[PDB]
Order: sequence, then structure tokens, then C-alpha cells
Amino acid sequence: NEVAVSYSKSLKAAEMDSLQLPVDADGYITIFDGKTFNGWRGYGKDRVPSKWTIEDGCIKFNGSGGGEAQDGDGGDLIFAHKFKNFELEMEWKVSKGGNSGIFYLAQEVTSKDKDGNDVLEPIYISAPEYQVLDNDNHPDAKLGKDNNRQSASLYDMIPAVPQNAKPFGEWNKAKIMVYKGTVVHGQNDENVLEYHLWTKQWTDLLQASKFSQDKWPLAFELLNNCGGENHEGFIGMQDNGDDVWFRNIRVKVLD
Amino acid sequence: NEVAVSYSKSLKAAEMDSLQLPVDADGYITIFDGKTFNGWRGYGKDRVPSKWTIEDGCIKFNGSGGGEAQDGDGGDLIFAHKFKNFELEMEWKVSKGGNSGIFYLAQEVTSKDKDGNDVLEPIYISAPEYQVLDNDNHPDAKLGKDNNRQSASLYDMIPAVPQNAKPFGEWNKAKIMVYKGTVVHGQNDENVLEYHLWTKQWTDLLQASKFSQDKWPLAFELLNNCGGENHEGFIGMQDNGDDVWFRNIRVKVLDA
Ligand SMILES: OC[C@H]1O[C@H](O)[C@H](O)[C@@H](O)[C@@H]1O
Ligand SMILES: O=C1C(O)=CO[C@H](CO)[C@H]1O
Ligand SMILES: O=C1C(O)=CO[C@H](CO)[C@H]1O
Ligand SMILES: [Ca+2]
Ligand SMILES: [Ca+2]
Repeated sequence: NEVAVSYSKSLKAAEMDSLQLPVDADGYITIFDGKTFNGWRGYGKDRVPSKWTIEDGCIKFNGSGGGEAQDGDGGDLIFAHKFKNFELEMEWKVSKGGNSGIFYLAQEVTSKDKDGNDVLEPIYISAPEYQVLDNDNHPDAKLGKDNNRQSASLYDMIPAVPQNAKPFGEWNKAKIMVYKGTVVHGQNDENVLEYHLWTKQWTDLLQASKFSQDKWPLAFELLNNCGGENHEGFIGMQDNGDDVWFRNIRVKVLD
Repeated sequence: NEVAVSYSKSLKAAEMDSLQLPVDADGYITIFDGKTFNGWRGYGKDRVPSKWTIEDGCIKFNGSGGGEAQDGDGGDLIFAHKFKNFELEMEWKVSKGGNSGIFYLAQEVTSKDKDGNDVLEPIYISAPEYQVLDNDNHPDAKLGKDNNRQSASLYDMIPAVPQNAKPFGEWNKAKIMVYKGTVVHGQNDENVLEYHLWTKQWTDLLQASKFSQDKWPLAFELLNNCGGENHEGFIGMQDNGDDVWFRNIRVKVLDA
């Protein structure tokens, strides 16, 4: 009925605590219980930012409209257990003109500034992103190439095809599967793209993107070796300043 | 057919008057009617400087050639309605060797001198600038870093790529989109750069620029929190002493 799932409590800490979480007959672990943030914390934080709330059985981000600013008590949210080979399913709903995302294989990364201080780097420069977007009203829908910034795309790299998103304010289903380097995104019960990590094709995707070695050398370095040395990392969701809702979040460990 | 657009009349005043302006089927409001300066005024002023005129359906700046001096009855021009999330489209045409600019998210800013008098501060220490330039003949085109002072650049910060300007005296199309901190510049129907306000990437871009916290503390403070507390401000155009023409000026409000 239940499986022990380890989790970390703060930046780059070991997963030295465990949660007893439900697991169904097909292996899917329910990692959001609809009532608490147990095992969840802000990216780089030891607490859940207060702009993330629980309402009607959902994780809700309460956005103020500043895009990547992450102002107020905000920041991206992670379920603090590193996964390697897994299949994530969840429902998501985005507000009109809204933008969020589902990250996977994320690392908590810091750099050093010129004086030796730590600088926490964005989750999205280590973590591939399954885009979450109002495809009809958010201007990013029209940016990038071939609609590779629309919902369920691998952000700025591979478009969702078919682009079968339901309209804003409606519930969509996401699937993200990572299995021995093979990645599939699903949207509303259809596979909408597939790729292979750590290949020549993967490098080419990066080199064509905002994360290219020439445009963002640190991002290229992290994403080109996605998941770090052990090829694992966190699932999470994006504070891009807009109201968004997530529910029925479940993960099956595949090996 | 038309929408009410509020505008302010003098320095830092509330927008307590409104104009009925045409809106098209896609939501773009025509803010320059080809005939009057309704809703427009000099930055810091309650009037249009007389070096700004209307000529053949265009807003024209009549330059005397003094560069940054703003001599005579000049000074930058603003459309006095603060926009937050918006997409601006206009056409611009620059005289040979000319320099101007399209400002956005501008604030009217004053500081105090040592005796407590007001000093009107330049529009560009609060307002990002879409550079307007004759890239073939203005020496600014060779200055800065990686052509980040050529037309449609975020002046002294992000170069326009591709640099697809038309030659001097030809019409160019400008786009400036600000949507929840995402900013895009367009030139001649291509997107030529993208950046994100209020991020550490934005801070880093300022700290490498002429508006760095070391070189210009007030500019840094204003630009680092671009648009002030409500993240909004004026669209406007630059008196850099050179003849320039603007036309077909339309803004679409992108959010509620
Ligand atoms: O602490 C503030 C947060 O929690 C409150 O309950 C509000 O529902 C939410 O809008 C806000 O982001
Ligand atoms: O949606 C996005 C966008 O609009 C801004 O950049 C973010 C990270 O690449 C992405 O999540
Ligand atoms: O074009 C410009 C230049 O030549 C001088 O500085 C101005 C303000 O930054 C800019 O608009
Ligand atoms: Ca996103
Ligand atoms: Ca200029």
C-alpha cells in the first residue's frame, strides 16, 4: 500500500528523512497528498514559499504578474527526492495569459561571483522544462521556432506535436517519462514528443536553443550532462508570476 | 471602434483626463492621429516642445545638431499614459547620420541639488531605449560592445540580432513588447532580441553598462526596478539633436 520515499530539507542536503507515501497496483506513488507540502520545498530553500498554497486538493501558485522576477515570497517548487528513471503524471491548469512549467532532472546549482559569494542559478539552466502556457494569449506562444514554446514542449527545443492543449482555465494532463535516457512528454493522453539525453542529437538541440554553449555556457554545461554525474534530479514546478494549479501528482519508479 | 485612454498633462500629474482613441480589431490603439499632439507632451513638461512638429502624417523632431545638449526648445517627447503590459508598433525614419530612440517604461524623475532645488533627471536613466540610428554613418554604431548601440538595440546593453535596419531615409518598422517582464524588440518584422526585467540577468546587464551601480547609482536604482513600484511607464521618443520621423504609432494593451 505504501513506499518509503526519502527527501532533503534544504539546499544540496542529503535525503536523510523519509515519507510513507501511497503506491497503487501499477507502481505510481502519489507524491502530493492534496493537504500538505510534505517532501516539497522551494528550489534552493528549506521551506515552501508562501505564494504556493494548497486549495481544493491542488498545489496552486499565486502569481503577481512579474514573469521571471519571482518577487515577494516566491521561487520554483521541487519535490525534494532525486528520481532517475521514472514516469510522472499530473493534471495542470493555467490562468489566462499564464505561464508556468514542469521541471525534471533538476539540480540545485550555485555559482561563485567575482568576490567568492554564492549565486543560486535558475532551476531551468539544469532542468529540462515541460512548458505550461496559455497557447492563445501568452506572447511566448509565438516566440521560438515551430511552436517549441507552447504547452508540453521541451521548452525552446522541441514542440509538442500534436498541440492538443485544452484552453486556459481547463485541466490538462501531463506525462513525463525518463527511462535510460529516453524522454517522452505526453499531453492529454497522447505522446507529443520524444528525445534521447546525452546524445549528439541532445547537444544539437541545446546548441540551437537559448541554452547554447555560446549564449549560456553554464546552462549548456549542466543540460548537456543532464542530471549531473548520476543522471538524476528533482521534479518541480515553475513560478513564472502567474496563477497555475497542479493536482493528482504521481510518479512511478521504472527500474 | 474607440476606447477611453487616460493621460497626464504635466510633470508627475495624475491621469485625470481621457481621450477617445481608435482601436482596431486586434486591439491596437492608435495613439498618434496624424494631425494633433493630443495626449503627448515633453518629458517633464506640460506642452510639446516646438522642435517637435507634425509633418505629412508623422511626428517629426527638428534637430539642430547638438547631440545630447537638447538646446533650443527641444527635450524628449512622451505619450502621457503609463502602460504596463503592452505591445507598441510604429514606423521610424532617420536622417543621414542621425540618432534618436524609442523609450518605454519611462518615469518622470527629479532629484534634489545641494540647496534642495529640483533637478529634472534624463528620461533614459529610468527608461530602456530602443536605439534609433543611421548605422552606416553615426559613430555610435562603431562604439559600445558587439554593436549594442546600433538601431533596435537595447542601447548599450543588448545588440539587435539580426541587424536588418533599412538605410537612412527609409522607413523601418519597430516593435516593443513588454509582457510580465518579458521584453522583445522587433525591427522590420523580425524579433531581434529578448530579455527579462527584474531578474539577476537584468541586474547583471545593468552592472556591465553605463548605468551600473558604480557609474550611475540613481540610474541603476531606477532601471534595476524598471517601471517603479507598479512596473509601468511612458512610451516616448528622443531628442538627440537630429531630424527623425515617426508614424503609425499603435499600442495594444496585453492584459486586463
Ligand atoms: O501569504 C500569501 C499567500 O497566501 C494567501 O492565503 C493567499 O491565498 C495567496 O494569494 C498568497 O500568495
Ligand atoms: O516559459 C518560459 C519563458 O517565457 C521564459 O524563460 C523560461 C525559462 O527558459 C521559460 O520557462
Ligand atoms: O544614443 C544614445 C547616445 O548617443 C548617447 O546616450 C544616450 C542615452 O543613453 C543614447 O540614447
Ligand atoms: Ca514556463
Ligand atoms: Ca539614441
